[PDB]
Amino acid sequence: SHRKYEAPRHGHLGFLPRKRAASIRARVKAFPKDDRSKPVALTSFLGYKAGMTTIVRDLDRPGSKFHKREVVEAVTVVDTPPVVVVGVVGYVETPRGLRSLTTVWAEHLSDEVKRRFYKNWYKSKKKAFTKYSAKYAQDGAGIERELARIKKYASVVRVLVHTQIRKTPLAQKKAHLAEIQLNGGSISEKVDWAREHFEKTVAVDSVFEQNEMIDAIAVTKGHGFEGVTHRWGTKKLPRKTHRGLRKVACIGAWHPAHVMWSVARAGQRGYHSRTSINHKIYRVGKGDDEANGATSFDRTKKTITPMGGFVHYGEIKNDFIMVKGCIPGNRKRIVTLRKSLYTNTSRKALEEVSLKWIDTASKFGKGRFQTPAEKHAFMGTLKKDL
Amino acid sequence: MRIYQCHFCSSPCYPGHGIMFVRNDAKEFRFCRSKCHKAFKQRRNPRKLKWTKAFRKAAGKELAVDSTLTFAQRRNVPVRYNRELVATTLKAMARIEEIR
Amino acid sequence: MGRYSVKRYKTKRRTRDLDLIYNDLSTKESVQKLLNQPLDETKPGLGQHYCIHCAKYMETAIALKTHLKGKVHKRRVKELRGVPYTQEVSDAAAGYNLNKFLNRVQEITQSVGPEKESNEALLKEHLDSTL
Amino acid sequence: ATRTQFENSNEIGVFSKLTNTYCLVAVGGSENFYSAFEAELGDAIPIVHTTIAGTRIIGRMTAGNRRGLLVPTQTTDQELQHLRNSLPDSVKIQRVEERLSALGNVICCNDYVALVHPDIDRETEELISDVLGVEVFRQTISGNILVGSYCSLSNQGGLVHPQTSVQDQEELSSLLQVPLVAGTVNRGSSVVGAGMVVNDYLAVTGLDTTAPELSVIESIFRLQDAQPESISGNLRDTLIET
Amino acid sequence: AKSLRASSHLNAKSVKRRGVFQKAVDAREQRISDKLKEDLLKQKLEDLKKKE
Amino acid sequence: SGNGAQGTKFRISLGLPVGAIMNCADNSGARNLYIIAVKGSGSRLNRLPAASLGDMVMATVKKGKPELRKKVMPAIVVRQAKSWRRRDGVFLYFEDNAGVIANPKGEMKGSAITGPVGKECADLWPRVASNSGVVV
RNA sequence: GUGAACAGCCUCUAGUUGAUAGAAUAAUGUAGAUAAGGGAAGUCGGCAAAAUAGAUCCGUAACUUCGGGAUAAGGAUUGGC
RNA sequence: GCGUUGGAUUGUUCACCCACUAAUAGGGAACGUGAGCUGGGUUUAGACCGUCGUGAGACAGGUUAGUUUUACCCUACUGAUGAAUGUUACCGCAAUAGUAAUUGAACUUAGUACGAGAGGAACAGUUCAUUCGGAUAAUUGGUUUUUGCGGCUGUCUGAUCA
Repeated sequence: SHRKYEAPRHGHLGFLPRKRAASIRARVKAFPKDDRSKPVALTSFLGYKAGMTTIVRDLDRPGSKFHKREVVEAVTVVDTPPVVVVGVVGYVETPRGLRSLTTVWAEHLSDEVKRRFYKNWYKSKKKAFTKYSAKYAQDGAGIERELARIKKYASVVRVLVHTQIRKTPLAQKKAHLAEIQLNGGSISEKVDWAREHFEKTVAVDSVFEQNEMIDAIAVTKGHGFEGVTHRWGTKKLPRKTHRGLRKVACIGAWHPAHVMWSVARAGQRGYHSRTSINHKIYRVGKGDDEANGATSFDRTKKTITPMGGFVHYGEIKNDFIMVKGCIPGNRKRIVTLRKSLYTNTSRKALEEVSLKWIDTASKFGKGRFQTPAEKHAFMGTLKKDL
Repeated sequence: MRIYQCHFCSSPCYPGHGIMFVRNDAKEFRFCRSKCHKAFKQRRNPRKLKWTKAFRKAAGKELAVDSTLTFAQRRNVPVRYNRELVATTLKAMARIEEIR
Repeated sequence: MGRYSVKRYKTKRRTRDLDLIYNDLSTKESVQKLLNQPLDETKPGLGQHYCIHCAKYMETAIALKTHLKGKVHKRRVKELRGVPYTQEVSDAAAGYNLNKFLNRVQEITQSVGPEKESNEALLKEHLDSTL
Repeated sequence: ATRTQFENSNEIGVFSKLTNTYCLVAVGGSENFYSAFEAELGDAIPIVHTTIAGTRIIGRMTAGNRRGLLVPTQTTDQELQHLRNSLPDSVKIQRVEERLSALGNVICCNDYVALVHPDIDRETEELISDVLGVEVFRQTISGNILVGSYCSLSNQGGLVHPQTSVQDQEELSSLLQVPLVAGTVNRGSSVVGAGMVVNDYLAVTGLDTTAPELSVIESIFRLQDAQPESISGNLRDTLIET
Repeated sequence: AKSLRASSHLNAKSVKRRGVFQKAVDAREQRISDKLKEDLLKQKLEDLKKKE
Repeated sequence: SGNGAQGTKFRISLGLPVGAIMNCADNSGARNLYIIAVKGSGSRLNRLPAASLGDMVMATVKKGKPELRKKVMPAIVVRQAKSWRRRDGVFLYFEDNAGVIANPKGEMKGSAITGPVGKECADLWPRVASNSGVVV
């Protein structure tokens, strides 16, 4: 026959196979190219996602039907502490791929990155770079050789960094390593930049700024072994069918006598690695700055941390990136923020936002007050106060 | 932005919170939350429900008539925006909350 | 959410409400408009035998005598006693528009109150005579 | 007597308000419709891009004359603040609360005499006479309920929709104290108030409005400087055919 | 209508990248590289305190 | 959108599917309207074409004048009673469903509209905004 | 005891505590439910489920072998002290 | 490469009408598809009618009622672990295989170009929606064994309490 009624396919064949990814930190697959005249610029940055909140905004969008009007929408807040450089890697171009040839480490490392290299910290004698730091004797003389190998060879230079998990209220004590490429020209100026940042921390505003389009990659929300009807979107069989109704009825034909690779079977849902692009930064706040949540309008001293904090997470007393929409991944997980991969063309990637009110009501219930000073004002006084 | 209160709750309703109902008589019923909204559907009486504010102003709780409670009324003439009015209203609203 | 609240209190199956019923008794015109309606074919009592308090059409004139003698209709009389709870009661509780609210409580105590209580006192005399 | 089109609609009184001392325009898209008012009016009166309750239909929500401007309840505080910043102090601007929101369909007026919907409350009827400085009369054009949509006024004259009886015209002109003609605009639209805007020295209408229809409108508002409106008898030859 | 990968729009979009929208990025990559130079100078001042 | 509809129609929730009896608001002489189809709809297997606030749908009169009855004619929805979203921070819903009957140009048929007309419909159709006594 | 009742539900005298168990809560099941707006557009077909129900009072059609139809339809009400 | 529908009568495909839409293109895969379903139809026993037959009975003429069994095995396919490369730990490279976006309107250009006449375009600039896909839970909605709090009926603990 000929199907009698055409319908689009269920599921996207681009994202095959649906399986559990290798680690809770997704690796970045591709970087922005190289603009080799520009100053040295770190391509990406990595932080911890923490909840969601609502933002109203006077929409400065010419041409729309909501020009010069107010728009409420939802944003995510990713906790973004400063990140410190500990290593330099160069890659040689081969006719096989890009082959790494040299790592250089930074003379003394924090307790966190030594915790990344063990799975039993409390038993180990903690001998991680102890024979390596001795190689920074009288003039080093090996590190100056291994730096000069990168200066001669090695068409691209990536920088090992790690986070500052001890500053985050998340209780896990173990930092994540990452590789981030540099985009400054003339690779000697790439590698002399990174040599001057050993044991040295890089802030957040020095990599992003407001009104910028970025893309976040993460590992998305494991749900376990899940049936076809909620996994692919197959229609339910009507009612009281023998042997089930949450399934696919016809799975193949007599020829070919093999189940095809595209017939929506049952299996894993979630905990995949995804890339979602064109996310727009609204606000780059600072941890030392009191009154982050105060706009130019509100004039109320308050921090974006809601009442009783975020749910399942501590407090944002750090630098943060407010970005609109919904980053894939859940709370207290690690995201990686690449920058735009190409020059964006549309007018939406050019508009300057001005936030008019930030919500900070409590997310553990129906939040009706911004600050605890509001609640004690509105309730009046209580028995336990006097 | 118009920080309007709940019709049943008399609690402040921030933008993006609660439901509005529109009667055929075209007055608006903006609600604090789903707790207050389903109490209005069931035709309950906010004079009798003890947790609302309309009970407490009526039944001899928290004071109703005051001098500071008359400042916040409404204005239907838009007084053209001098700065030195607005600079003192920030000193005014900080002071009225200290007295209330 | 439950079974029983969804049965009676959908938006489709909603009665008039306690605000508009108070305004109907507030004047002598709308009392005599609603009692002496023109006959209409869709309506249950063919546009006759209508109770003003409980906005509900009765089939027969005998179905008013049994309706006025009951704990359902005595309930709605006690419900319509005080100030009818507009939006202005809700905003005055927050500390907002007192003199808008204080003038309304002043008028309903002085002016509209005993005029409404006269209009209900003539309904109980009018429904007594026809029945 | 100018033809002007909002984006592709012949309706103008929906999308703009025009009195003797100001003008109000919508903000949609681009400044072609705003430029046509600057072609006629010049710099002599303020012309204001504004929205009413976050909408584009500002000619049917508001109502007013050269003395005052009335906005409905749903006008937000910023948009009420925006009107006073542009317009000078000679205009009174006041938010009015009612049952019915659209004041443009309900209040038709000149600088001197207003007409209202019958169901309007007398607590606003007092406010209309006080703000706008006019008299108020409760009347219906030909038993049609909205006096603002189906009639257009100035101090010069008045225009009504063609369902108006001749007996109804003679009664109603004693109230408004201006001459009255039954007419159509934009090729036979009954809604004559929404199709056009007019004050004492300018009329702006749609592109679909034909040249017999401009002859009626230029006559009754007396738009040239030496028109006593009696040239409608000279223009009766257009009227018998059209 | 025309698809995403048509030759007409991709020739049209290439001109806009030569014009306005690359100037905003090249203005952006100069402001951020300024703050990264002031990231070292704040962190060298705290190293001077321990030199005392 | 289509013909007669000025501007673009934003996304609001789909409340009225095929076979939905809705009240007739104007003074045309009908009592209720029966949706049979929605103009400007999609095409997907086993979906029902669902109307929303401010769409021109074909509607037959079930109860009213016999002149208006038994012929199909367009109708514009003015009240929804499904909760939809305004772009300022509120969800609102009306009390019932309602529609006024129209020509395919987008012009009204009667003189008056009773009850409140939706704000999303009043920006979209100017001839509805001309006859709207009550907006919102 | 509740109630029209040897109904159903709970208890006193009497009897039993037997039916392989322990830990976790994925899919699909079998058994039992609730769902915003629309109300049979689903389907061979309103299959199934929802709705109505006890009781007092008012009220009841075509037809008919004059006995019925009939709880026809339809409408008001129910606690406590 | 990408889409191709919603309904009415029939067990029916087919058939034709109503209606939307950019369009409602044609066909194959045992005239795809039963340890996937349905049992509507077809295909036993019961039974009534019409014709034929002396009669038992015939009619695939018409109409009612009629048992739907099994997967734990190998393989395919969607998922999940793992011995062996001195051990163990982190950061990576990409062979190959898969691939995804899609149509309709709107402002402006313009009532301009074009016309023996009325009527009546597009490219560049810009804003939204329809079908599909991937996520996310701020908000609104739905869900409740948090049996969290409160209430109610019958009963039981002498009553209150619980």
